[PDB]
Amino acid sequence: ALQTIINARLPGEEGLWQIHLQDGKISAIDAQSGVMPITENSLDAEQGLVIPPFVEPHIHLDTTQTAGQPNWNQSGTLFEGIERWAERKALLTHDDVKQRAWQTLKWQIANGIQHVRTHVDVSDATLTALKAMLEVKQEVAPWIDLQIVAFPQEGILSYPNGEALLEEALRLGADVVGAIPHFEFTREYGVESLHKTFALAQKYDRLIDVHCDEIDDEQSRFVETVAALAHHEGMGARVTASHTTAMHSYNGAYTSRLFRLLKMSGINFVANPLVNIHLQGRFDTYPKRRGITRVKEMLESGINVCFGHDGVFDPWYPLGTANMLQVLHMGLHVCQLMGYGQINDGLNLITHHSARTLNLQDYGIAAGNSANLIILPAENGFDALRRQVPVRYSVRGGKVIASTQPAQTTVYLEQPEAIDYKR
Amino acid sequence: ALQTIINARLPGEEGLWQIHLQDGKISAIDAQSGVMPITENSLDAEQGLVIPPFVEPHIHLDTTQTAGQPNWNQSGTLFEGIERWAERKALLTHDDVKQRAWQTLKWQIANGIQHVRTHVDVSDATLTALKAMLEVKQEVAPWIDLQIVAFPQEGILSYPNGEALLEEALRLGADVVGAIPHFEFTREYGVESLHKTFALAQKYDRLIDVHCDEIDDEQSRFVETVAALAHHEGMGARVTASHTTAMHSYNGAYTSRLFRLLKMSGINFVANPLVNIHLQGRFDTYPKRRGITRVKEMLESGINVCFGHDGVFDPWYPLGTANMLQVLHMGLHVCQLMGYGQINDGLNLITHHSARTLNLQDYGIAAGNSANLIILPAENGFDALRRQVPVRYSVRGGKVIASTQPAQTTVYLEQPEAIDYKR
Ligand SMILES: O=C1NC=C(F)[C@H](O)N1
Ligand SMILES: O=C1NC=C(F)[C@H](O)N1
Ligand SMILES: [Fe+3]
Ligand SMILES: [Fe+3]
Repeated sequence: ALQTIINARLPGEEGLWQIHLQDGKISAIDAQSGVMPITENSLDAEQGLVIPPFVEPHIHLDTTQTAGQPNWNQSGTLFEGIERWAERKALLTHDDVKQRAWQTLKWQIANGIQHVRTHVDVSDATLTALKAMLEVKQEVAPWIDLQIVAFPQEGILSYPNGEALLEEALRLGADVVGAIPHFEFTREYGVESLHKTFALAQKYDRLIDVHCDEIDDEQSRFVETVAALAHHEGMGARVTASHTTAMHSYNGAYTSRLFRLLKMSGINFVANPLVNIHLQGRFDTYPKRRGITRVKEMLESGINVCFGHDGVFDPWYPLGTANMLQVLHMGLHVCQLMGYGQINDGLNLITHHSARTLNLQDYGIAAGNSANLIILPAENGFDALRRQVPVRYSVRGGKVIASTQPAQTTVYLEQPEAIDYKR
Repeated sequence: ALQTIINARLPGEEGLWQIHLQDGKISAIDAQSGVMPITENSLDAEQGLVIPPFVEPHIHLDTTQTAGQPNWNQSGTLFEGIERWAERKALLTHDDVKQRAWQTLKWQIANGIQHVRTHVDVSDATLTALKAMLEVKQEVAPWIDLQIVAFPQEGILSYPNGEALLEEALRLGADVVGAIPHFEFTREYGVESLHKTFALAQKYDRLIDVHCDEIDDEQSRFVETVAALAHHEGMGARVTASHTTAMHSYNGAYTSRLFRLLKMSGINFVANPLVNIHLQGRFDTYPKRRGITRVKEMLESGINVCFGHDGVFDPWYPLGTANMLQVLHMGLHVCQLMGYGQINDGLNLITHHSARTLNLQDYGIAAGNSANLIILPAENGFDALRRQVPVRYSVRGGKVIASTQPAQTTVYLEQPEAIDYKR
């Protein structure tokens, strides 16, 4: 088995590094003063970048691969998407869900993703998708640590037996309690639904991840209740507010007041660039707002924010290959995080910040941690992002679980020339 | 030499097709009723998509690869970009320009791009970059047909000897007359500069491509003068309005009135998604406008619109590998052209529509045309876009000028499995 990763570059560090492995864990990390020779049991990073695994903090594996079934989301809105999904949800079968979830999970393994948080719609008395996903979680465990969010897609108080079904999902083993306050019939139901969500999370000792204010409504401020309840309960690390796209439309004075609470609360934020740019701004004519939450300001304020893919060929998103560098690319452009350092540091949005969002306890290139790491054939985050590089090797427990032999491009000029798009 | 392209899918057509080649041209195109066997002199498209070459209708090869030299565009605005470029322009040398232009051109050849329109800043008494680019045009001719736009970056009337230098550039051989009305000191200089641009285009029988209303100013309406002058002169096919980002901010009533003229005029439009999403909206706080011109409405109205990359690692854009499918991906998201058919038809925005913008006379998979075509390892435009596929083969004059052996990804589950991200 592998004993060392050599010739590795690490974000924020100068030079090359060697990562020693023992019993499936990282035993030590030592700097190199030059290039080390390869040998059996040594995986050569070849002066590429070594980082802990990519993370998918927000995806819907129960809906993945169902776009157009039985109908397409014509308007490209969150609301029609939920209606189209309702039609598909009525046709779910156990094997259907497992097969589609596994198809996307394999793309994720290929893309160096070893941690995934999937929401699963539990506004369904049969809990068909949840039962299937709980089996998938066990089956995929050797390659991906899958967290399941009990997501009451049609509301907690606004759907028949919504609260009972949400609790049933937790009793069956869901890892995270979800909610969707802006979809509840009234603002009061929205606020009350959050009190119920927090009570369930404390009763069962589970994490929280709310689909929060995913709407271009400047009056949708459920995020302040999520943050205040987390602060009151002293549980910010365990709480996440997904989307918060309404924040894109808030006035600046309220946002400034709010940011103090967001920081004090310690809660996490997920932005979903590919889906947000598509679903938000649909009620504007021109000009049209971008609709992504205030990622740049969160980073400047030290508030933990990260990026998810959200949908992969489903009612809310017709594209995708479950590639986090592609998600990152979209987010950096739409959020205008286009300075060299902002782009280079972008990898944090799909690695460390996402691990914090998932409350991971064994993550990072550090002595004592499990030997879970990936190798990118690039010099730094900027280079990896610019060239949209594949994952050369994905290592888990000290063993290679995925590898990509890069494409080879040649142009035939006066003489053949290899093109790698580098400078 | 190659005699046939077999097993080809064609956009908008059912089944498979065979493209017969003779003397560097396409002699005939015949439908197949099944898969044809390979043989020597036959290039097998392997049921992939065959299309005429990708086109780059708007790039700046004189500024490519200079981002951060001598300083970075900190604000990420058009205006600071021009100031940073001015600093770099003072340091230009003949060989400097040729080397950087050739580096990006090689990436373009690798990416199946056989037609490129580069703007070159002629607000420079020495015309250093233009002289270098005229040599590059001749040198790259076997692989790319390069058009050069004499672009008066600092204005025609607002820069010393601007008009004389613009005309000098045409006398030296520039193919297209440029302008930048919104950067002129006054609205009157802007309008007058367009009369001068059209007079020069008619005097020298050249095309026109104006950097038009690239500003989030609802009062920047130079596009109506570009279209009206083209209509008056009966030369719409030879005229292009690049950017028109101000159109994103116009009221709908004026836009409706304007669209009648745009259609009647027959002029072309270029949108530059990667750069527009980055440079536009920089003066907004929140919400923030997207800033791309009205691409969706132009398509619905039958107005020719297409996409350019604009910058590749320069003062206005820190990223890029000169990849048109990546440009297309950004445009489809920001413009909300996310319906299945809209995405599938997206290839037109980087092939046929761009060829029309460049007034190309030998373009398309048709009998009698030069055998210039590329093969994408994908089933249709949607698939090519979703998976961001490379160009498997680029053929020019019936000869292969570029090829890419695709990457090979494997996941090691209970058994090794190849992953191609297809369904
Ligand atoms: O409520 C939602 N359901 C599914 C989505 F993809 C979107 O994140 N929002
Ligand atoms: O005026 C401009 N110069 C260069 C650019 F990249 C931008 O297209 N606009
Ligand atoms: Fe979601
Ligand atoms: Fe330009």
